Amino acid sequence: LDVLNKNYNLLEHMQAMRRYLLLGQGDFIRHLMDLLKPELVRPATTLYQHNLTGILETAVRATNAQFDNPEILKRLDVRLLEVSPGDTGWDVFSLDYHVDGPIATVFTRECMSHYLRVFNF
Amino acid sequence: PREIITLQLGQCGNQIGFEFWKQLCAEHGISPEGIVEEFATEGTDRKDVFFYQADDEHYIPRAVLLDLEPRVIHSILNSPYANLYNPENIYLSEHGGGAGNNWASGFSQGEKIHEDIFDIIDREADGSDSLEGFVLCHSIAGGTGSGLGSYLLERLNDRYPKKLVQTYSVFPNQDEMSHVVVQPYNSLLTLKRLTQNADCVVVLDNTALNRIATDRLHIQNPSFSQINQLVSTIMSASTTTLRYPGYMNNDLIGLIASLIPTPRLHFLMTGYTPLTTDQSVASVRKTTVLDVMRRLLQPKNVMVSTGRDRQTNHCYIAILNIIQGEVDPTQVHKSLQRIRERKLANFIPWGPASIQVALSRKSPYLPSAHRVSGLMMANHTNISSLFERTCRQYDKLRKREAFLEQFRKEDIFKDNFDELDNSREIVQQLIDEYHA
Amino acid sequence: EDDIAALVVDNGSGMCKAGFAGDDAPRAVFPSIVGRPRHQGVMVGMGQKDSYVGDEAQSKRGILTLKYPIEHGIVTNWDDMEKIWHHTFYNELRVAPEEHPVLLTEAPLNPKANREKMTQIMFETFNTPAMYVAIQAVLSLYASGRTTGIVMDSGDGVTHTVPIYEGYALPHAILRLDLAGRDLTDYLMKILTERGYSFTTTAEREIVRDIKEKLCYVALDFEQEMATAASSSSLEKSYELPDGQVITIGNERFRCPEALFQPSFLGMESCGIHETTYNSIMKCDVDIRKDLYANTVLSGGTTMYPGIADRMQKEITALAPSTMKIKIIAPPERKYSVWIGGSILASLSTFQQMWISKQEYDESGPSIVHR
Repeated sequence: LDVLNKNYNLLEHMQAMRRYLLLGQGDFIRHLMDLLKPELVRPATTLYQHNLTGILETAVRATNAQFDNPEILKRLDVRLLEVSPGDTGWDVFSLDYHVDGPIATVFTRECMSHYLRVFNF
Repeated sequence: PREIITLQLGQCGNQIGFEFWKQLCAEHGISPEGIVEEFATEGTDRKDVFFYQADDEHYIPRAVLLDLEPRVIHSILNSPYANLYNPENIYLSEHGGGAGNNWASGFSQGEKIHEDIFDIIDREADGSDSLEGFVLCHSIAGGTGSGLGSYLLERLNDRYPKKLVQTYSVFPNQDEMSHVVVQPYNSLLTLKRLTQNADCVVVLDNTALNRIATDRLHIQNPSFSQINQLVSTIMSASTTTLRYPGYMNNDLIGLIASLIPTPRLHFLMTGYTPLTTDQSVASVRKTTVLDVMRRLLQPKNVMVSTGRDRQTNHCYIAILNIIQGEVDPTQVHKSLQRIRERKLANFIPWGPASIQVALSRKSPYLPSAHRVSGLMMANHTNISSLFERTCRQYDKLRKREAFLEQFRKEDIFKDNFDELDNSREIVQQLIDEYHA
Repeated sequence: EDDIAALVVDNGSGMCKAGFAGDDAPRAVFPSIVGRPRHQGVMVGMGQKDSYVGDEAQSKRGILTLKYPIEHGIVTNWDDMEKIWHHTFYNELRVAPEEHPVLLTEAPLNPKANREKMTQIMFETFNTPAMYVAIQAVLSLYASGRTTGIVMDSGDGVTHTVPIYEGYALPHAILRLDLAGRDLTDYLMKILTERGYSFTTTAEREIVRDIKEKLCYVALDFEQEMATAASSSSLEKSYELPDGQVITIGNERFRCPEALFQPSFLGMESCGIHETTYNSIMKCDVDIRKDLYANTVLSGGTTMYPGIADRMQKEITALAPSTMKIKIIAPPERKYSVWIGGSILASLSTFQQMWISKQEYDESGPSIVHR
């Protein structure tokens, strides 16, 4: 338990995912969802992803001045489905917590598959 | 993002907003001229919601202060908190005004300085591309805050139509009528603009201030230096979901949306218990949340002069109970469990009611992270007793031939007195009709 | 055992040195710091914690609040001194001090009430079976051979001049001089601005303490070294750094060890290092003064310099009589020379009746430290 504290911050990422998929702090998501509505009102297209990474990145700098220091922005991304472009465009957008190495020891495949479902409601 | 521009105006509105900004630096861990503590970002997760966003880690206040009297601003620059204020956003040195004491003075001065009053206050509007709204931190007492404040409630309604308007306005004192006598005239003229030209207000009575100022504060000679202490805490208490990181109703359009039943019914009753410093020695033994909201609905902390025997035929519709800091949230649902058993709030028989409770962590400070705080934002239909008090003092004065010849020489040609009387009775009749 | 199953804790003048006995190098060294975040909230970059101590506190300094338990070489507060002892026993080594006897150090001039305080701490909270209080002065002399001679304590804190005659030190000769290595690093800062190079953070000020022992060198005859510097010899060095700050040295190469003998560069009238060496020997017994000159031992962090043995030899001969045989015994390592003496004392053939155990503490209290 002390090697994660020196290098990886394992249980710090337990508190961290609650702010995004469980929506702990609302200012990260309200300044998101304000900027996210002019894109969700139109149906999704092929060109839907490249603006959503830019609208994610300019939403996390209007609310932060110290969050560049941890290793959380590189372990969260935008997750989107395979739904055909004839939808309303609101249900395609979701955020997911990415894992690469020793964080994937405590996070297997079954964890974030359930976190998609608790996110959509 | 969620930037609000405060409109501090008048003789009393400038002093209650002066210590409101002075309260914000002690809880953000910042100094008005520098940054000496690192507690501003690790302890507080959001600071750019009332301040202007930083250029050198200097959080400029988004404030404007206009008044006809230069006495309120000359007691500012010698204080060491005025260097945080800017001498180019509002006025430079040696700013003045009228002579001056009239409601028709500031009502006529709005269209002669019309070019300058809509020039420098609009420079802060386009700083953020998503403006929250405008709060008019003005006064009703006197002719300074009531005369000019009625003009900006009209021209900002159409030039900025998609913005929230809601004010923390203070009510004047009705004890004797010797020093001022124009009090029933300038109050009802602004009170009409507060209902149809304004969405919401936050009432703050003056006769209820000295009820609390001699309750636990123990003063013998009531001075004006105590009027800023009850007011500046509940102002910063109302934005604890907005300044500090909260989740639900974390915007000013979040809180006001869940309490207003209808337009022209927006007068919210305020309550705030903890104001005593010797309570601190016994809060070390885990003073809980189960006892702090039993006294909010009990009429002891109220700042509204209302009848004591008029609460049986009146019904609460919306009641807010804000806990701050240490909450112990495993018993906050336990505190809301005990609400239905007493029925201390009379419920409306036509529709449902709501007791909304919310929490947010306070400042990293020892008097703040130790003592429980309870902020109340009630909405009870006994508020027509103040409207019956102001109207009975209004029609009695017009039969005594008082200020009918001394008031209509400047910019008043027709009798607009019953235009305020019927619209006030429209509010008083729709309140009692609202519970069918 | 105690050859390997005993712990040698060398509580220095700014660094704690823990490690098992029998070795010639300590296990874990780091500067003795504690850190308190006065309130909670969110903690970013590291774990959510109410107290960062040791190595997790050295990465966050403008994030934390700093506190030194060892100021002027003497313990000023006993709560955070135990907190580092909690950090060294259980986090950087992770062994229980309930079966292993613990060897800890002290100052030569600390009071007995302080010496009774540290016996009360080790027995109650850590539950050691046996311990022994030893001065840092006798350990460095025992690593230099026999236990007679005088040691030149010049660490990060207060300079001690302790003459020891065959294991027993002199009572009325422990002279206290306020010359410190922290004064010399502050002296190097106030002559670096004259070059034009300044600081903007505390991290740039930290590497000056590294450059004080790395780049600055001792020249034999400082007095011609400034005379050859007056004739513009090749003695100016410019060290390069990853960031834009370039710290150079001019005539401050030889001047920070010259401030030991010349305290007028520090701005005081106090005695030099060779003078408080000479003033300590001048009040001893006259027959054992010869045994002290031939066994002069250097120790500490301020004395970490190449070519300092012959410089201390030529400086002491001008005050001492010219018939005395004087030899400066300079070890290769001297910050850790107290620790190797505590381990070779731990591997002594007979140390078993000198143990201060739990049984005698229950029968006479903490006054058994009088020995």
